[PDB]
Parts: sequence; structure tokens; C-alpha cells
Amino acid sequence: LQMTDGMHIIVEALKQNNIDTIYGVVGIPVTDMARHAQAEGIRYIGFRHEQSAGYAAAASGFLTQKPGICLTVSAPGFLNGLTALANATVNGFPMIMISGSSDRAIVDLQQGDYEELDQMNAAKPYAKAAFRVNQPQDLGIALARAIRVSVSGRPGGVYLDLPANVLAATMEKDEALTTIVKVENPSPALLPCPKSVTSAISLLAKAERPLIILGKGAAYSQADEQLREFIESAQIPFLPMSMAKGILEDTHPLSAAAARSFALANADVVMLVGARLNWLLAHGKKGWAADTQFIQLDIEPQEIDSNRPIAVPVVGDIASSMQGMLAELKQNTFTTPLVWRDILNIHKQQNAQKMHEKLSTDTQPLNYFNALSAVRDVLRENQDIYLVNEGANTLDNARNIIDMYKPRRRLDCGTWGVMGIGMGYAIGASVTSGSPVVAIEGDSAFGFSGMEIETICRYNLPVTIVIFNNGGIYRGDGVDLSGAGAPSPTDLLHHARYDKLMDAFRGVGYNVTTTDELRHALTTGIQSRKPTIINVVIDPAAGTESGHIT
Amino acid sequence: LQMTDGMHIIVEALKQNNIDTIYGVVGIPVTDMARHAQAEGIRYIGFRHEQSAGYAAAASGFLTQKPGICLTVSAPGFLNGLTALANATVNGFPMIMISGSSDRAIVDLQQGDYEELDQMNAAKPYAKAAFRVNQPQDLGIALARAIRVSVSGRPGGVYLDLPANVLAATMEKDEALTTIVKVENPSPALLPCPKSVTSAISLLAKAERPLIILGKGAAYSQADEQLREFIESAQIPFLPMSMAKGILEDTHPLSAAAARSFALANADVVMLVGARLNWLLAHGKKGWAADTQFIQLDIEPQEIDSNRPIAVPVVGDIASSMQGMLAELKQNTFTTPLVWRDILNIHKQQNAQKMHEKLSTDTQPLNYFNALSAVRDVLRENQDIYLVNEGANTLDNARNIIDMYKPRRRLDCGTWGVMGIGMGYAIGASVTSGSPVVAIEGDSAFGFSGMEIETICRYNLPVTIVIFNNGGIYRGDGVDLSGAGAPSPTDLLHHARYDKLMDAFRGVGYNVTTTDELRHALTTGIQSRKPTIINVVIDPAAGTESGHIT
Amino acid sequence: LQMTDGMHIIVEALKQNNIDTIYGVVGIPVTDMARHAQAEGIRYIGFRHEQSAGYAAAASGFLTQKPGICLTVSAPGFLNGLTALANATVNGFPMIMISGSSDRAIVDLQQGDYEELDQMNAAKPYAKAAFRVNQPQDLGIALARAIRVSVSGRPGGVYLDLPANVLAATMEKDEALTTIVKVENPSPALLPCPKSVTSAISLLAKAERPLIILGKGAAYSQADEQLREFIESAQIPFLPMSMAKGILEDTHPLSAAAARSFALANADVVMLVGARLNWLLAHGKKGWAADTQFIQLDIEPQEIDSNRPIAVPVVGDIASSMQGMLAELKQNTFTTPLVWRDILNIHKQQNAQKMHEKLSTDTQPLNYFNALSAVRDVLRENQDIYLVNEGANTLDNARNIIDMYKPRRRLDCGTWGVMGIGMGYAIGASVTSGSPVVAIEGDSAFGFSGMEIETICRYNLPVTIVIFNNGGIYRGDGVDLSGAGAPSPTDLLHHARYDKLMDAFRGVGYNVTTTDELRHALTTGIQSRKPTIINVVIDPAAGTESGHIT
Ligand SMILES: Nc1ncnc2c1ncn2[C@@H]1O[C@H](COP(=O)(O)OP(=O)(O)O)[C@@H](O)[C@H]1O
Ligand SMILES: Nc1ncnc2c1ncn2[C@@H]1O[C@H](COP(=O)(O)OP(=O)(O)O)[C@@H](O)[C@H]1O
Ligand SMILES: Nc1ncnc2c1ncn2[C@@H]1O[C@H](COP(=O)(O)OP(=O)(O)O)[C@@H](O)[C@H]1O
Ligand SMILES: Cc1ncc(C[n+]2csc(CCOP(=O)(O)OP(=O)(O)O)c2C)c(N)n1
Ligand SMILES: Cc1ncc(C[n+]2csc(CCOP(=O)(O)OP(=O)(O)O)c2C)c(N)n1
Ligand SMILES: Cc1ncc(C[n+]2csc(CCOP(=O)(O)OP(=O)(O)O)c2C)c(N)n1
Ligand SMILES: [Mg+2]
Ligand SMILES: [Mg+2]
Ligand SMILES: [Mg+2]
Repeated sequence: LQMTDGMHIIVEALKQNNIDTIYGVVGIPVTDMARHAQAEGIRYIGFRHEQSAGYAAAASGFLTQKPGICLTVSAPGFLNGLTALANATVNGFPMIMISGSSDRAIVDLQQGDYEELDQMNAAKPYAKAAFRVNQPQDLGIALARAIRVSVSGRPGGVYLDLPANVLAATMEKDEALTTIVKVENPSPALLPCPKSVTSAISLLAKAERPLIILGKGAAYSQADEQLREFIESAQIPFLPMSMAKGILEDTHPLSAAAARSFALANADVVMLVGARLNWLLAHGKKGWAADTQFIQLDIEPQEIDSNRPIAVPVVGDIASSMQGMLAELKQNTFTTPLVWRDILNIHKQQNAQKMHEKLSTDTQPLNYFNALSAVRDVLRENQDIYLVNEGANTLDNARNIIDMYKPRRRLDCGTWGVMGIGMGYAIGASVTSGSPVVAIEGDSAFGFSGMEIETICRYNLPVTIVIFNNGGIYRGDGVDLSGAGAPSPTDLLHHARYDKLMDAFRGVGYNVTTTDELRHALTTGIQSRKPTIINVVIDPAAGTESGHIT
Repeated sequence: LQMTDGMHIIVEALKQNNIDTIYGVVGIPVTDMARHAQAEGIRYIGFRHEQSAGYAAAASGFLTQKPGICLTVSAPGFLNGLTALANATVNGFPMIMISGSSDRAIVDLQQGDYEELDQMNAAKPYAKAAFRVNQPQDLGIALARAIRVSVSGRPGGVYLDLPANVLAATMEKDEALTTIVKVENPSPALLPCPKSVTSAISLLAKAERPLIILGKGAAYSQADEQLREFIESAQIPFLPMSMAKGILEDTHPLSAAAARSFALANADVVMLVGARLNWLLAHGKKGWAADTQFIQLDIEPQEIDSNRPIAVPVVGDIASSMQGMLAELKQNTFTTPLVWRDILNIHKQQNAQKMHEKLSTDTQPLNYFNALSAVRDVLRENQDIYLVNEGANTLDNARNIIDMYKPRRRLDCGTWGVMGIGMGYAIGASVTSGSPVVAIEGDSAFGFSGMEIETICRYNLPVTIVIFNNGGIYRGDGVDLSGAGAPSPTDLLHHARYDKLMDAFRGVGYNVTTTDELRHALTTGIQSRKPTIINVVIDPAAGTESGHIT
Repeated sequence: LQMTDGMHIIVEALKQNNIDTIYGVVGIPVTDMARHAQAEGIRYIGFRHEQSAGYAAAASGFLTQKPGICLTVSAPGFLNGLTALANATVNGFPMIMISGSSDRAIVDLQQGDYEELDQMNAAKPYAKAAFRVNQPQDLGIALARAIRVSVSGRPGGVYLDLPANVLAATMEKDEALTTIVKVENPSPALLPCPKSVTSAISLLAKAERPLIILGKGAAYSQADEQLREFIESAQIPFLPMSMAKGILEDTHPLSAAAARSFALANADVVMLVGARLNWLLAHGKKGWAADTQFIQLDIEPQEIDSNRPIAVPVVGDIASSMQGMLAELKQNTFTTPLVWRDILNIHKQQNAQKMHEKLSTDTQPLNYFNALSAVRDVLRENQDIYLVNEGANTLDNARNIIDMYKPRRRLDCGTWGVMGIGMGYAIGASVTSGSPVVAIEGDSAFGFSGMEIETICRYNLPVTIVIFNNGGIYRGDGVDLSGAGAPSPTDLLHHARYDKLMDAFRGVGYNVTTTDELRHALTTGIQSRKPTIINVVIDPAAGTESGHIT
């Protein structure tokens, strides 16, 4: 009569649900679980800090619509992972953080257990759901719930708490197998009200100056061909949000990106496709026409009327909504006013010329424009890469200058503006895709996850880390206002050589000061498939400090 | 008519309350505050991640009884800092995390503000109190509350939330000055019931086998001379918990450390001095006599009877309680039974011999014992250092082998067993004391805060980081059980050279493989006062993996 | 071999800790527990709603310094009791609410258990501590914790969660008895810093116009004789807060009550004794001298400097602090300036004149002043009674007009101004004391707990309920501003006859429209010891509506 235990049950449940990879940091009580998951054919990726493990899991979820799995220990590891779970929920990336926890009886009495925390309740504010499994026979259904919650509705983070006792708990093997649940279609199609689709098309056809905004929800939906067909059929100018860049190529003739300010100031009907009217769009206030009318395709009815009143909500999943939108358009065709497309193109050209001037003017030291022009030179020739990006000036300029050619290839600071997502997102992207990654990193930003370069080396991952070294936060020319000569609050070490970090882990380093050197280093980085750091010397005075001037 | 603003008011309040140092990471909306604090003479220490900034603040609080100040931005930075605030509260270290927050109106409506989070409510589970200041005239009293809460009762973390609007808000300068509060004596003496003191002494005098346990609460109290006088007067064997090592020197004749298991198994009366009967003491169950009677000196009445029933609670602050305990002993002297001290010494000697054998037997590669014997050789000659320590085997063995000679010189993983406190604790210790720090780090442990080596270099801090490189978590000889040849979940990169990391920041690196090399490198590290990493090659099979074997 | 179960263990634990009474409402899973507690000689008082059970428990706690026990079922009953637990914690009244809960496994997975709620975490925001007991061997220590937490520091509510499984769980009886914990002295003396006592006396001695404010913390402490001795020795004018009335008699020559506004506006040094500078004292702002200097005796260091900076904090328990204050006064005697006392008396005289004027003037219908004068006449001659009071006009006028002669006899809406405490407070006071109770109730206030008149009848409790029936909330002469003739939002039924409710339960009812009728009815009610309602017809226009006038 064969027995098994909780730890074996949960691994089998993960296996049956097509989990291929776990991202984590081990320790009591989950080391055996990780070892056994790896024994059973799941790829285990161990990190230097759980935050990056959680970011990697979230990245994998965004890219695939299958929740990323993050594994942590109890309280101290759990809390580190929770910061990443929170970010997944805020951005809408599906993942499950699985954490060991301690003795329920001791923790419930606050007696000072090993790594004591009510982790389930701790996670609740930051997750779509937090579940805790006390009986090994409930592990299968618990994971089924976790999967469904993570990927349904607006996707997000779920916390799954496994007390040490449940991992050790035994039951008969044959019986245990009957309790494992393989979830089919955890996020089924949800189709919008046909009347709302009809109203959406009717309003677009009446519009003098329509604009589509594609958010990362649009990207996530993978409805790439349908979105392109709709945009091209009615010739509707579109604006891609950061992680929606590439659904249509950034150089597409209908992209209004190069005239973003004008487009938002003047559009009379704006169709939001999986994009929130949050701070990233100034809440539809500053910079917008006074009486913009909105159509909004979103799966989350709670998002409607959060900021500006929405004239035409289209509630349902974007793929399904676009099916209806396309069928309605076919029956009631329209063409966006030529004069609107023309005026957009006039503004786009003026701005493109101003940009070109900056990109093409060499300086010493390098600035953000000529440095990113060099990067763009290389990426234009290496279009099958993933791009991770974080920083302040490093982020905003790379977003503007680096064109995406394919969808779901750009991963950045996102909705909460998190510095520290770089290495995790690179590891998750690389593991998930098998493709090279280029991480364009601010020097401050890099410092939040920089130890994970050892993880990149340990797994021989094709990540090239390009650090825009301006010697600090926003700028590197700060002064201690007391006169004491200390580093200012935004200064980092003068002329640090981040490339040299790779020596410790047998990776590759390049120091670059010119566009020619940068082009050569980055080309070699990508083609070599070797873990590489490129230290780029950037004018300490080139950047701008974000925020209000008093 | 001169005006000022919230940001100026809070800095002046910090100044008036003798805050000398702020540990933080800047960005919107706190960059100006940090710049101005530095202008006004406060030392600003900027980190690569807020977690280490928070750990540094907590360390400074433990060492001084003045709350450490940690400064962060809104949501993403706040959450990183919160993990450290939680650790301060769990350990009982006084600190205040001051964080910027966003627009109260937008956040209260969940409209998707920049870095949106109800941070005040987020912090509540992890802090003694979380306050939020909406009016600049309330900044003075808010800081007064924060100071009092952080250092009174059981000390801990307090969260102080400063919305961007309060920092910008103006008022008349003369009026503003009248609203600033300088707190005198925020943690006043609290004396125990005299009858409890009488009962405590009476029970000790009746005891056949009394034992004092000194916890880090005892250390924190700074009642070093009183504790020594009491212990020496009645000749009571004592056991120092980890961060209480050194209150009396570890080689003191009455230290029962070398017979810890015997002492706990046999003592009939145990006097807990600022030490919880939590997991670190097996909750007074496994390894303890069946009917141990307890005396407990603690400031927190809620701690009494958490685990074992306490026969004699002595509730009050330890310095005050020891005043009464000493006065009562003087009036009613006793001597601990000689036969108890003798049997303790018999066990201590046997264990010391077993230890000596391990310490003195050279091996190749080095193991934990001979490597820490080399460290002990050096530290015996450099007794005016601070010791930071984290890891699993690296922690337990260094705790056992490295003697402390002075109080409040040892900082480690603490109550929650956190990996990642090393660099923050080193920075906080170094800045607070002006003394050299030796950080004895596991290689996994180091990876949780390793980027802060740049911070150490930026401020030219005398920190020597000694990394016990066994190539992974607990051990470095793991195998992928699938047969695929991947790194196992506990393996780190084979033969990483952490010393080489310092090259990037113009620090010093040593690689060591023998005790002679280790002695030389560590001696040079300390004496040079230069930021140094020592990479110690440790037998990958020397350590033990913690946890239960199934 | 004799077995027992968790239900028997917790009952024995309550019995050993001198719990004499449980206030509750039963149902699954606690009915058997109540039956058995009652079998074992604990008095069981069953209510019509858990909120009143919780208020009764809190009142018992305030009167005795022994935590009142409230027993409820799972989710629905728990949540009702929680509202009362919250109120106890806000007011600082010691109590333990013990609730059954459902199946931890099902609730942790949110699968829709019977009465599903994580009650332990639900309670945390409203309680000093929330504990949940999973193993029957831990019941004794859990109760010990709950007791100690509830009465130590600032007393408050504690939540104790008993899953149905722990109640049914068995263990050996002999072993179970060894796990029961009898708590001795759960709130021991905590003595103030001697320097703070010296400073307090020195400041009072220098004061031209000193004033003591006695709060309900002072009443709770039971230091009646010490407080009186101090006040009378130095001849310090005092102001009692509502539930501190009667520590010294309200007609005491040194009471500044009749000149409260004058006293607060003109005192130069104010000594708060167990009283917060919260809204009840206008936060030390409106109506206070501009630069009042405060002395504050409080057990809670976190309370110091919450509102106005406190010149002399005296942190410790009031009984201990007053021992010190008296000793220090005896060595350094003083009396307050006679001029200050004489001038206070001038102002009291003026206000008492105007008060007794209104009190003595008949009207038809009755108003608050002449009605409460009649009440005052009777209560003067029955100084053994407890006074419960709630309403708006009914509360404020009764507080001013009805003098208390003995301490801890007045129970009211308290710090959160709760309507709905009346019946519960009356039942708790009557059961605790064995004395008659008079509840002076607004008609709206009464409606919040009125069904508990059946409970009063069921237990034949000597409660006389005097309802000030003005036909509404504040006033009874509101008008529907639409012109439709509906009751206004503040109107209750015209000429309701609440005395008739007693007929349902075989109680006594009186309807009164004159002061002579009221005198007779109230005298008869108290003397008869029978449950009685007196419906007092009050002029609908007599009251004032509280709040800001636009
Ligand atoms: N498959 C889907 N169908 C419809 N809406 C989706 C889908 N996936 C995500 N969403 C919605 O997409 C939106 C993403 O918005 P946001 O994260 O603000 O994007 P951006 O930052 O690119 O503007 C969310 O409101 C979310 O509910
Ligand atoms: N000055 C003080 N006086 C009395 N008790 C204190 C003081 N400072 C801290 N404490 C108490 O000291 C205890 C520290 O215990 P703990 O952190 O468990 O130490 P350890 O890990 O060394 O056993 C806490 O229970 C805390 O309330
Ligand atoms: N035994 C005691 N010794 C000292 N302070 C106490 C004691 N019991 C309660 N307190 C304190 O008494 C205060 C009561 O204040 P509060 O409820 O505002 O009274 P009031 O409403 O009468 O002004 C609280 O601050 C509490 O901490
Ligand atoms: C976790 C976290 N901490 C702090 C911030 C505040 N912050 C915004 S940008 C930034 C870094 C900007 O400097 P860098 O990455 O070097 O980019 P640069 O502008 O210099 O190119 C920081 C720390 C944040 N967004 N997230
Ligand atoms: C934040 C956090 N994550 C994970 C753990 C689990 N954990 C316990 S010890 C340990 C590291 C042990 O390895 P190392 O520091 O290299 O010490 P060694 O035993 O190898 O000397 C970890 C990751 C923890 N305590 N804290
Ligand atoms: C639980 C609760 N709900 C509502 C209120 C608001 N409130 C203040 S006074 C009051 C009743 C006032 O009317 P009444 O009790 O009849 O006294 P009157 O002034 O008419 O004498 C109410 C409902 C409250 N304090 N508590
Ligand atoms: Mg930078
Ligand atoms: Mg190691
Ligand atoms: Mg009324």
C-alpha cells in the first residue's frame, strides 16, 4: 500500500497543469519541494533575492497567459516575494506565489514560532486571492482555484500558502491521485453585449478625430492580427502604451506615438483597448480635449468610470470584443477622416526631425540620444530579442527611441514605476522564450537587482545588460549643499565600472565611451549569447530630474 | 513676512530632536527633503535598495536607543522599506520610516495615482503605529508621537507618511517654529512592583540550579554594569542569547554558553532578562526540565505567559528592574550552589575540548571550524570592531566560535532569521560608531544585499566582508535529481570570486584558501580601514542543511 | 482512563481564573459550552443581540478590573459582538470576547463553510490582541494570555477564537489539568520615574491657577482615597470627566464642574489623570488658555504628546503614581492660591444660579431641566444606584444635572459616543453589583438595544428605564421639507408609549407627564426592584440638534 505526501501531491498537481518552470529561493520548509519538482522535470531557477524571483514569474505570465510560479520560504522570504506579488497584481500579470509557512497552532497564538507570520492574511491586500492549504487532499483543488483566479478577469497575483505540516502530511498514493485537478480553460472567452459593440462602431464612425490607445492589456490578449485588421480597415490612428509597443510595429504609418501630445489634445473619440485612464494618461485631464468621448474595451467592469465618464463601455475579453468589433465594422464600414490622419502626420514629421537631430549629433561624453541611437542601430539588425528597460531618463528615452517590431517584447517599470524589475524580467523573458535579452538599465535602477547577474551566469542565459552610467539618480552632478563635500543624495560612486562585476562570475564586461564602441559591444553581446554587462559612460549632466520644481 | 513649507518644517523637527543621520533612497517626492536635510547638517546615506536603508536605521536604533531614520519614496520604495520596518518591529529595534506618498484624493478614490497605495494602512500590521500628516502645522507633533512610540514600551518600527502636498504646503515661518516639538525623555523609567522584585530574589535564593538568560533586550537596555554586578554577586551562571553576547565577556567564568543544552535541561529556576521564550529557546519545551520555574524581566506585559507560565513576572524597564533587584539582593544576599556551578563547568570543559579539536585541525579545503578559528585569532587582537553575521552554517558556527568582549557589538539575522541584513547592519554600525566592521557572510546570505558594497565604497566605510564561499545554500554539492545536470536548487555558481566585485567600485579584494591567508587578509582589512571583500573558499560539503529529514 | 475535551478545559480555565459570569448569545458551536459553564456554577446571561452582551461584559470590566467575558457564535454572531469589542478597546475597558469559529481547512480555502470568516484577523483592528486556539492543550495558556493582555497597559478588548474542532478535541483529563493556567496579578504595579513625580509637584507648586482633570482612567484605577487625599491636601480644584463623576462627590467644594468653561480657559497648569486630550476636551485647543502647561498621569506612553505637548508626563499606573505624588507633596507641601479658588467659586455660583433656575421652573410639556430635576431629587436619596445614560440632549443634561456621590456608578456613550450601550451597561452593572440601576435614555438611543428589556425581565433585574420621549433624534418637531408630510429624518412616532412594551414581558410601565408623576414612578421603580419602564413626555421642541450650523 503505497503512500505519498503533500509535497509530492503539489508537485504532481503543478505537473498536470503544465507548469514547466519554478522561479524561487529555497530554505525551510520548501527545499525538498524544489528538489523534487526538479527531479520530476520542472526547470528550477534559483535567485539571489525573492523579489526578482517574483518579477520573473510575473514576466512569464504576461508573456504566456499561464501564471508564473514563484516559490519562497516562510516570513522573511515570503515578505520579499510579496513585494513582487503586489507588483504583479497592480500591473495585471498572472502569477502564483507559493510559500511555505510555519506551525498554524503556534502562529495563531503568536507564541514566536520560527519565521512567524499570518502569511495568508499578509498577502490579501496585494493579491486577487490568498489561499492556505491545511490538508493534503485539498492541494489539488487549492491549486485549481489559484490557477483560475490568477488568469481570469483582470489577471493578477495569487498567494498559495503551504504550511510545513501539509507538505509532510501523508495519504495513500492512489487516493491522492484522485484529488489532483487538471484545469481546462481557466480563463474562458467572455463576449460583450452586442449593443455596446454596435454603439462603439457608431461612435467611431461619427468621430472627426478618432484615436485608439493600445494598452498592455491589448498586448496581453494576443489579439495582434485582429487589432491590426481593425486599425487598418478603418484607418484609425493609434497610440501604443509602453508595453503595447510592437503589437503593430512602432514605425506603422498609423502610429500617433510621434505626435502623442497633439493626438490626446485633439482627439474627439478615444477607444481605450486594455489601457487604464490612470496617471500614465494624466487621468484624461491635463493635455486632453475638454469633452473627449470614450469607448473602453476592458474585462474589468470595476475599471469603467474610474476617472472620466465612459460613453461606451465594452466589457469582455479583448479577443472576443475585437471579434464583434470586426464583424460590426464589416457590416457598417467607415473610414477615419483623411484630414485628421494628415494633421497627425504633419506633427509626427516635425517631431521626428527634432528627434533625428538629437540622435545624430555626436557628443563627448555620450548623452541619452546618441547612445540610444547606437542601441537602435544594433536592435534594428537584431529584431528577435526581448527588451527590458528601467530607470528614469534611461526609461523615458529608450521608450521613445527604441522601436519594437513584434508584440510582447518590451518589459519595463510598469504601472507602479518599480525600479528593480530589470534582472527578474530579463531572467523570466530569457527562460520563457529561449531568446536573447537586452536590458537597458539606469545605473540606480540596476542596483536594485544587480546581484542576479550571478543567476544569469549560473544558468548561462543570453542577457546583455546595458547600463547607462551617468553616475547617479537622474543626474550625476549633484552637490552637497552643506559644503561638506559628501556625495549628494542622488550621486552614486564617480565612474564606477559595472562591467567589472561580471569578473566575479566569469561573465563578459565591456566599458564603452563612444557610439562605435557601444555598437560593437552590444552586437557582440547579443550574438555571443553570453551573459554580458556593457558599462556606458553617460554625461552626468545629460538627464533631467523628475518632479515638481519649487 | 517669511514663509516656509512642510519639507523645511520636518527637517527642522528632525534637527531639534537630535537626528544626525538619515538612511534612504530618494526619488519623487523626497529628493528635495534629503537635499535640504543634508544642507542643514544631517548626514545622508543613500543605498541601492530601501531594504538595506531600513536595516541600517534599525541597527542604529538597537545600538543607541535613538530611533534610526529611514527615508523612502511612495509605493514601490515604500514597500521595499516596509519589509525592513517589519523586521525592526519583530526584533524590537526602534526606527522611523518616513515615506513620501501621493495625492490623498486620488488614492482614496483608487483612480490610479502615481505610485498609488494607502501606505499608512499598508504599514499598520508591521509597525507599532502608522501616522499620516496632512497639515504642515501638525508635522512637529506627528514626529513627537513617532519618536515616543518607537522607543517606549517594547521598541519598534513606526511609519510616518508625508503626502507630497504636505511637503509643499506653506505657512508663516515664525508660526511654523512654534509647532515644532523637541521631545524630552521619550522613554522614561518604568519601575516594577517591589513585591515582584522581592519574589524574584526569594525564588532565586531557593533555587538549586538557577540560570540567567540574557536576551538582546538586556543588551539594548545598556544596563551592562548592573547585570554584571548581580551575576557576580550571587554567582549565577548565565546564558547569553546571540545579540546579548558580550554584555559580560563571552569567556566570563559564569557563562554557561559552552554547556547550553545541559544548562537548559537541568536548571530549576530560569531568569529571563529581555529574552522571549520563542523558537530560539524551543518555547521552553524540548530540551528543558519538565517544571522549570521562570522569572521574567520584560517591559512588555503582553509577553508574560505567552509560552510557559511565568511564576515571577517582573514588568518594567530592565535598568530600573536591576536597580531594585540589586537593592533587594544586598538586603537578602545569597550564593548560587557551588555544586551547580561545578557540574556546569565539567560539561563546559568537555565541550570546549571537542570544539578545540575541530578548530585546530587544518583541512583542505577549509571548513567552518578552522576558518572561524583563523577569524577568532584576528578578532582577539582587534577587539574594537563590530561584528555582523548571517547565513546558516556561517551564522551558527560564527555565533559559537567568535567571542564578544564588549556589549552591543554583534548584529545578526535575529528573531525572523532574515537573510539580507548584512550590508545594512554593517553600514548602520559603521556610520553610528565610526568603528571598523567585520561582516561574516554566507555566500547565499550575501547575495540578498550585495549591491550595497557600492554604498560602502561611496562613503569609504571601514567594512571588511568575509564571505564563506561553500558554493551555495547550506552546501555546494547538490545534484539535479532529474539527471539533466542543471544546478540544484541550493547550488550557486561553482567557484565564484566575490572578491572581484570590489574592482567595479575601487575597493579591495582577497581570495583565501588557507588559514594563514585568511589571517593575513582579515588583519589587513581591519587595519587598512578600506572597504574590503574576502572570498573564503569553504569545502562545499562542510555544512549541514537545516530542517527535518523525511 | 478518563478523557476530557476542549469545551471542558476552557470552562475549567475560566473557573480557575475566577470568572463568575458569562454574557452571551448561543448557537452552533458554543451552546454546549454555555450549558456546561452554567453546570459548573458560572452565571450565564443570555441576550437578544450580541452587541448588548459585549457592552455588558465591558461594563463589568470597567467596574471591577476583571475582564468581562462575552460568548458568541461564529461569523454572524461574532460580527455583532465585534462591534462591542471595538467599543471596549476604544474606551479602555477590559473584556474577552470568546467566539466559536468554523472549520479552519474550509475557511482557509474560502470554500463557503458554515458561517465562514477569518474571525481572528477580522478582530485584530478592534482588539488589543486576537488569538485562535487549535489544540486543546493550548487552551489554558491562551486564556492566560487573553487575561493578561486585556487588563495590562491601557486595558482593552481581546478576541479569543475557539474553532468548533478544538471544543470537541479530546485529551487525557489528568494531563489536561496540568495545562490549565491560573493567572496571579495580571496587571502589576508600574511605578513612574521619581524625577517625573518631583517635576509634577514642582510645577503644581508654582502654578497660579492649577486644575486637575479626573478622567475615567482615574475612576478605573480605584485610587479613590489617594486622589481625594491629594486634592484635599493641596486644595486643588478638579474637573471630573463624565465617568469620573463621583470619585469625589459632584457637590464637593473643590469641583470646578459648574465653571468648566471658565476653568479650562483660565487654568495655567492642568494635571490630566487618566484622561485623554481628545475631542471630549477639544484637543487642548478651543476654550483653553493659549499656553496651558500639562502634567499627564497615564499608563500608556504612546498617549503622551498626542495632541498638545506635555510638559510633565508621569507614565505609570495611577495608583502607583499617586503614592509617589502624595509622598513628594508631604515632603514639599503647598496649597493652591486662595484667589484662584475664590474666583472659581464666583463663576460656579453664577452658573449654579442659572441652572437651578431652569431646574426649578415647571412647564407643560416637561423639558430636560425640570424633568431631570425630578430625577435628581429621587436619586439623591438612593446613592446605592448605578446610573446608565445615553442620548444627545438626554445625555448632556443628565451629565450636568445628576450628581454622582460614589465612584464608578455612571456608565455612558463614552469615547465613541455610541448609542446602544444602555441596556447592556444596565444588565452588566446590575449583575456585577447586585444593586439597582437607573437608565436615563433618549428615545432614539433606547431603540438601539430596547429588546433587552426581555433579558432584564428574564433575570428579574432591578433596572428602572427612564425614557425621555421627545418624539425623535434631538427634537420631535421636524418637518418633511418636500411638503409631502412624511416623518422627517429625525422624527420618531408621535406619542409612542414605551412603557407599554413591558406588558409583553410582565414588567412594570408608567407614563408620566408631570414632575410629581415622574418622582413617584421613579421612587416606586427603584424601591420595588422590579424591571420598570417610565415613559416621560418631553416637549418635542426642548432639545438642541447637535452639529455645525451652515
Ligand atoms: N484579455 C483582456 N481583455 C480585456 N481587458 C484586459 C485583458 N487583460 C487585461 N485587461 C485589462 O487591461 C488593462 C491594462 O491597463 P494598464 O495596465 O493600465 O495598461 P497600460 O499601462 O499599458 O495603459 C486593465 O484595465 C485590465 O483589466
Ligand atoms: N529596556 C527594556 N526593558 C525591559 N524589556 C525590554 C527592554 N527592551 C526590550 N525589552 C524586551 O526584550 C525582549 C527581547 O527578546 P528577544 O528579541 O526575543 O531577545 P533574544 O532573541 O535575544 O532572546 C522583548 O520581549 C522586549 O519587550
Ligand atoms: N490604571 C491606570 N493608570 C494609568 N492610566 C490608566 C489606567 N487605566 C487607564 N488609563 C489611561 O486612562 C486614560 C482614559 O482616558 P479617556 O478614556 O479619554 O478618559 P475620559 O473620556 O474620561 O477623558 C487612557 O489614556 C488610558 O491609557
Ligand atoms: C523601488 C523604488 N525605489 C525608488 C524609486 C524612485 N526612483 C525613480 S527613478 C529612480 C532611479 C533613476 O535613476 P537611474 O535608474 O540611474 O536612471 P537615470 O535617470 O539616471 O538614467 C528611482 C530610485 C522607485 N521608482 N522605485
Ligand atoms: C529573505 C530570506 N530568504 C530565504 C531564507 C531561507 N534561508 C535560510 S539560510 C539561507 C542561506 C544559507 O546559505 P548561506 O548563507 O550561503 O550559508 P551557509 O550555510 O552555506 O554557510 C536561506 C536562503 C531566509 N532566511 N531569508
Ligand atoms: C450607533 C450610533 N448611531 C447613530 C449615532 C448618532 N446619534 C447621536 S445622538 C443620537 C440620538 C439622539 O436622540 P435621543 O437619544 O432621542 O436623545 P435626545 O437628544 O432626543 O434627548 C444619534 C442616533 C450614534 N451616536 N451612534
Ligand atoms: Mg542614473
Ligand atoms: Mg553558503
Ligand atoms: Mg429623543
